[PDB]
Amino acid sequence: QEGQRYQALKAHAEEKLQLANEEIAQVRSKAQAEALALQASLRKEQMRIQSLEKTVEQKTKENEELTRICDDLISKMEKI
Amino acid sequence: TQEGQRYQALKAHAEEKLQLANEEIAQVRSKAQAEALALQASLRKEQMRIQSLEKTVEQKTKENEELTRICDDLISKMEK
Repeated sequence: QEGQRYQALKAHAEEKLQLANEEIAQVRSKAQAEALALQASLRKEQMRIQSLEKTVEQKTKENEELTRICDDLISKMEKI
Repeated sequence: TQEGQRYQALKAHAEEKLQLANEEIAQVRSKAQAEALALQASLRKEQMRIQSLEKTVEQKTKENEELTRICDDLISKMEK
């Protein structure tokens, strides 16, 4: 019959489709996972960036303050 | 035959469904890898700027170290 051909093929077509849907789920999942991982690593790096920038601002402040204090000391020693 | 028309329409439905599934898979992998490599580019950028900032931090740490040192010297001379 044509019934025969069509069914015998129907089994296999069905298998291929279910396989395809499993892989759809796989790839959706994996994609979200990578998105999360990468966004996290990223904003953590940005966090270290702003941290280091502030450590720099503060190092700078520390050296104008050191200069202020020792130059004040020196100025006062000169008026003795 | 018309039974052939029916089986043609049926099979067309099965393989169009399959086509759409594989298209979904393709789309997801495409989008995912695209965004992934953009984000990894960004990560790269940030890690190298981090390295630079670390350099500046060490540099200023040393400078302040020196200023502090010689100030402490002047002081210690003026103590006794």
